[PDB]
Amino acid sequence: DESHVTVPQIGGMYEGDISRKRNLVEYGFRLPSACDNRPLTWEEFADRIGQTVYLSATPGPYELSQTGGEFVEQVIRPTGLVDPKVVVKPTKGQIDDLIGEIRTRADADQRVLVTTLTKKMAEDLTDYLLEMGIRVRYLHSEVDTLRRVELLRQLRLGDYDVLVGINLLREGLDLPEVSLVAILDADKEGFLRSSRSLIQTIGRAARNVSGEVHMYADKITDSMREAIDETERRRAKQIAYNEANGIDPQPL
DNA sequence: TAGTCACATCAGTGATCAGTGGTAACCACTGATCACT
Repeated sequence: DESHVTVPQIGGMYEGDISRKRNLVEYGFRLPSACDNRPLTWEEFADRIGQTVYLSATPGPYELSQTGGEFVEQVIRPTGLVDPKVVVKPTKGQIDDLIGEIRTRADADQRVLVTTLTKKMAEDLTDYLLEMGIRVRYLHSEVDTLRRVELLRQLRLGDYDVLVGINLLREGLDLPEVSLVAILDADKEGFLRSSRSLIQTIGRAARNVSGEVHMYADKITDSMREAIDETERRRAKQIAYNEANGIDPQPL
């Protein structure tokens, strides 16, 4: 499940653990048996697995290469969930528009998630945007469990309206009342900011009854536009399916 | 540098009971002085 971030997680975790295991065994901390005591490498994983089934919100490049591109699509939600609308704007000239949109939308008392690249201008935005009169919360690189479980509690208590985070946002931060999400200058190359994070934020906005993404780029890359195109076509398919399945949801 | 990434094991740390450390008659005596005839 969530293979798009599970298989890359397996690879990266194996790489990091084998690096630290070399740093241990070579520098006298553990035996090479501890190096053998490791998460499964992908070669031996393939050598050991049988009928392998993958499942994720997005088609992983490794899975697509392994399967040749032929997959099965079931991302359509009979429950009535659609992908978010997309607005693309330049990086500059956006703060006034954001303030106007949050003033117009705050009557619903929802939450808006924003992202940046590194810490300095991110925190500059945070203290400025708490200065001009909006309650804001931020995420850092060393977020512990309590400091955002309390964030979840106080957002279900409706104590603020906006969250900002760079990397501490893809792990279990589900919220039933997040409508608009802003992506700021993520077009630049990064080992931790390629297309999967943008599609993950798109899906996070999608899980709402009415999502929205505001995407700011100095330059346009093929990955983001292909992701937007596939998201839009999937949303069109979901809307077409839901137009026939007009029955209201009946949870059971 | 990303959320977890395997696996218990030492240190001297309060409060308090628990269970090692600290516990005048009798009138029996005999003598002195003495009340008595």
